[PDB]
Amino acid sequence: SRSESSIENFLCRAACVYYATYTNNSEKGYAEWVINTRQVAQLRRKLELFTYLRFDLELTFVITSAQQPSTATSVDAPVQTHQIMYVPPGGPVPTKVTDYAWQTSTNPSVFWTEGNAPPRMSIPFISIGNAYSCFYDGWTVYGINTLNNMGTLYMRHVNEAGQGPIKSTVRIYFKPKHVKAWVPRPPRLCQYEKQKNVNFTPTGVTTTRVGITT
Amino acid sequence: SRSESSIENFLCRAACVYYATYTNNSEKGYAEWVINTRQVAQLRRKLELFTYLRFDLELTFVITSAQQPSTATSVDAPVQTHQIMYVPPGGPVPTKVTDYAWQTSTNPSVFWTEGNAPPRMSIPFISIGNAYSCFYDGWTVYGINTLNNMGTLYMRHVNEAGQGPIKSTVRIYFKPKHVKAWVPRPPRLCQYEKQKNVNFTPTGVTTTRVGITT
Amino acid sequence: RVRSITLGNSTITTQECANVVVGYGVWPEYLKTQPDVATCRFYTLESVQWMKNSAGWWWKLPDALSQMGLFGQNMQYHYLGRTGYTIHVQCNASKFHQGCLLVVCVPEAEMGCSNLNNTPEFAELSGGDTARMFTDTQIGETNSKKVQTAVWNAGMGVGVGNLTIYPHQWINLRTNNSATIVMPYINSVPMDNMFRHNNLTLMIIPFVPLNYSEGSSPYVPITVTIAPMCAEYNGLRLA
Amino acid sequence: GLPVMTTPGSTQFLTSDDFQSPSAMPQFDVTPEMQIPGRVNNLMEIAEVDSVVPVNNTEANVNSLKAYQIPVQSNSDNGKQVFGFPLQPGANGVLNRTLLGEILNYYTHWSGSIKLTFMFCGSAMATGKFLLAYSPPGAGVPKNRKDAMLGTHVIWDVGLQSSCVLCVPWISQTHYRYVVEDEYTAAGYITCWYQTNIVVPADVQSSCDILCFVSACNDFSVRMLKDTPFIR
Amino acid sequence: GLPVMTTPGSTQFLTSDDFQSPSAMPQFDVTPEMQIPGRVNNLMEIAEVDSVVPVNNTEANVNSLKAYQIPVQSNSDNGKQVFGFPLQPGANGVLNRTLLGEILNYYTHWSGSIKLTFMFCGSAMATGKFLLAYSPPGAGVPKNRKDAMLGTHVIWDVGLQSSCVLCVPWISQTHYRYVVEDEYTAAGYITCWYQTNIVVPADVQSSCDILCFVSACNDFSVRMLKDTPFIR
Amino acid sequence: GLPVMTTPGSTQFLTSDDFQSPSAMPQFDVTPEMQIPGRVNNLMEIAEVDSVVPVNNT
Repeated sequence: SRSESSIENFLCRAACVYYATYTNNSEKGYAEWVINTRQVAQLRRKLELFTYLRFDLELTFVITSAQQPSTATSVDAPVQTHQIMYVPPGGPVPTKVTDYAWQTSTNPSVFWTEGNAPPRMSIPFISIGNAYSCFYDGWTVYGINTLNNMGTLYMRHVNEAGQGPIKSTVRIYFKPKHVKAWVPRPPRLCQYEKQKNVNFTPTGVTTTRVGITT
Repeated sequence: SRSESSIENFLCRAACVYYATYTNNSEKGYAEWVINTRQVAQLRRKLELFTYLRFDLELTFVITSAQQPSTATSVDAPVQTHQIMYVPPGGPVPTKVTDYAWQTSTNPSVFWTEGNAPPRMSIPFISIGNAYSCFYDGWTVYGINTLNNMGTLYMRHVNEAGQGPIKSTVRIYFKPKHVKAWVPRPPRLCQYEKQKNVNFTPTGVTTTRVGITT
Repeated sequence: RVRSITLGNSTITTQECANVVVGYGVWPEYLKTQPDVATCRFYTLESVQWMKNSAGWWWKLPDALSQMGLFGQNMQYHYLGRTGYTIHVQCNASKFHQGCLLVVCVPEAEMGCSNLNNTPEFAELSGGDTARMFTDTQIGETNSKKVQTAVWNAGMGVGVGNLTIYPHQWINLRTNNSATIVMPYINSVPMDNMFRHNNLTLMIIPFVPLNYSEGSSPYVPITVTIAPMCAEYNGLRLA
Repeated sequence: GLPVMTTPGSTQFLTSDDFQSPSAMPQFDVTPEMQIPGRVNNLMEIAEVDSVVPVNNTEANVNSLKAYQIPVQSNSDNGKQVFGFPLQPGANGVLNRTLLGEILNYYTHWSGSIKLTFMFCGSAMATGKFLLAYSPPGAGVPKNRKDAMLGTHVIWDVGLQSSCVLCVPWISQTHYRYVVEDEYTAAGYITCWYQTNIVVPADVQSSCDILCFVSACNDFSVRMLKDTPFIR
Repeated sequence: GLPVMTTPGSTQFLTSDDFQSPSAMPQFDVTPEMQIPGRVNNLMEIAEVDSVVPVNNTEANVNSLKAYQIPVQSNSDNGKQVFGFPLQPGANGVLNRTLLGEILNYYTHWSGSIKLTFMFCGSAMATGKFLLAYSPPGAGVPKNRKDAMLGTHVIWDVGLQSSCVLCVPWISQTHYRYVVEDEYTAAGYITCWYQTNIVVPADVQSSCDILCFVSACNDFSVRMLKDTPFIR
Repeated sequence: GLPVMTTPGSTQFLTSDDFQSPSAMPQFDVTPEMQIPGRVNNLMEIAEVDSVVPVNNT
């Protein structure tokens, strides 16, 4: 049979889409990522085999920390707790580590402390339209389709800075769930040039041999 | 009865097949092991009692770390997280700690942090053939049978290096599950000489006594 | 009593009450693409001469019949195929001759090389219709691509006395002189390329050396007759 | 509490795991699903769609529509080869970037048969005969019209039919699935020969073109999803 | 959540544990299993296969086929011992590396009976009688044909039969299973004696050879799998 | 996964606990039990046996 070629088995795979770092002594030590499927070329190409898609989101966060240089005679930092806030489309957005947006009750947030299983949250299909669009032949800027907004993710240290700086890096894992696809399209042939548009530089149809006959 | 002499009770035992170390400040600090049953002579001999075998794989990883010398006044490294990636046959393979292969979505990976129960993953029978072959009287090089490829395992530190190096060692535990065997063969008598071939140096049939009569 | 068996345009005679050893209790059968029935003929290879100093002989199966009629023709024609075998081994000896033979068919008889770092070449691994002989001495390591043919290891690094695990028949000259082994198709894949993989290896090893008194024939011929069973190959047409 | 024991792998994150996860937005209520035309349930539906094969790779042609055009013209001597390519859907070059090839290059193992369609795009007054020959794996490519005819072949009369459809057979090492990529392995070829010259009336162009289409015909299947090699 | 309590040994890795594990490749779909001849369900099927016993250890013979050959010839005086070895399947040396011995050396405890088969490989015109004697554990080995005959024995006439089969009895300290390896313990012996000389006609060789075969006969069983001592 | 909560005393080792434990030797198969005379089910059977009293300590 061909169970492995179904849409669910083709797209329901976790993948690292974003990677960022943030320290705890900068006022700007927070990581942000607008949720978009165009960040990774491999995932973008697989999703762009279709025109309209409908799926849920499963996010897994792999957070690790590293001790930064200090002058303290002795450093004995306790276990670190991290906050991962999901801002739904239209929600308030932070600009500093100390900002009201971090305390918005309608911005769901996960508080996770190091040493445990990585945190995981799921976001459903949150578009006012009936499906996401990977291609839009029109204007809102050509081919934007603001109906594809999926929200933003923010990450920061919860603990106050101790006697030494701590730098943390977060790996976001992205997995579409219960995917439905419509209107097949030809696979992308030219290399992706910009994340925002479909612009391309003309390339050959395929690789070339010496002559039509063997 | 003889329940303990069945194929399942004979082969379904965990065993340490591979052992390696990797540090977190080398660019090359990653451990690799091509999955093969010829690494350990005791397991090789037990599997070579038969010609064709079919089994699942259960892998358990015992990872431990040790602090390396440093000059930092104070070292306060947080808990360490490790990545264990399984590369299916034909999948991309890393050459550095920072490599795209580590982020391939089709290469299943386990993220595990120290202090918890050891990580465990299971791989099924992944051969295009109907069974693995412990012996092949033919050419693809004599007696290779590339249909026995079982994939590769890779291991690396996820955390960035802190104020002191950390050296980790990984012990891979190998356990065939739901084993089926065919075509019994004579037990290996000569000592194994090479891991890749069946080459041997002629030895005596058995130990010797003084005379045929007591 | 003598029983005459005719296959195609060839016929041989066997003792009516000869015992046949079925390989693993399974008779050769068809894959549950293209079969061939003109191949179903006895192929009598050249007889070998069992002597006092004989160490043994072996033949790789697909290869032994690579230069025999349509079977070889089918081997070069089709890319893939599968077949069983029926092997007859017969010795012509008098009641004044003594000796014991082991007649065993080994599936996937991968053989080692005299040089530990290399592998044996095709010539040394198989002689086609010609037989390959074991050696009662140990092949030196200097030699680069020859098979380690010491009999007591059977070229596989195992105890030769343990070869009875594989379908076999003993030929004790004082009791019997013929052996019949029926070997089914045994492989990890339903079909395979016959030119790059020898599924079976027939071995004849004298455990008790041939002995006779002066005046008797100083040799005992051994005749091997192989009849492919249920052979079938891949199709060559469109759909 | 109830006594429990944590087994190995309890707090691990396996990227292929399938576990229930908490919803970040419970009580959201999603937009109901509408009926959009063209629902896709399997990539093999895409694999079974005919697509134009760039037979004429000819690097001066890969940056044009001439890559798909197979030239045919009236030649003085007969029996020349029109074209020929190995039947490797996923590695060669002619079938690599077609709809079938793109799907195949997302997997490591594949099975099934290849449907090849040839369309004659000359004038309605042109007549001629073509010999389309299939060489099974292992057998070499034909060197002459006679050798092609002695093997598996179809005589194609453009004067009677504008299209010919061939379904090349699976034929694999009893493996059911075989590797999408390959290494110096028996490939199997398709080739075309001039059985006759192209006969044309006055005021009709003798030089014509042929289009080739490929698609999966029989029970096609894939296994072991992987990364496509065409992205950077 | 539901109240739970973790018992001792919750996060431990016991190498003999039997727990469900996550699959690294879910949705892979494995190649269906085919019917391969020669399926093995128990090692004891291998243990019950007859194999040739190297009775003639005789270090000048262990590197040849003479290790399996028991010499027999016409001797002037009668009543000599042909051969003899202790019945220790797994420790002695003659039964150590046989098919039965190899399986036994993978376990610490074993039970059952030993089937010994002797085949005369002389000429069809040779005649003679052999006394095959079994000494139970504790009892010493016979020193004469008379002492062997007074015990458990079988008179073997090669002129009438070419093979003789003996099934030595279990007989253990009401232990059901006994150690594969042993320490200066009652062993039990099998021995062979010339009842008569080998009678031969003219132009027939008097010197012959005997082959010995061993296998498990009655309800054989093993226990407590271990590492084989034959690997480095 | 299924939501759970660990109560106090979850990872403790109480020497009088009665919990299922993993077997180090699964698939061993033990020697069957035989009928040995003189089976004891309670120490009070020993307590009810007459014994000689050392009255003359001295």
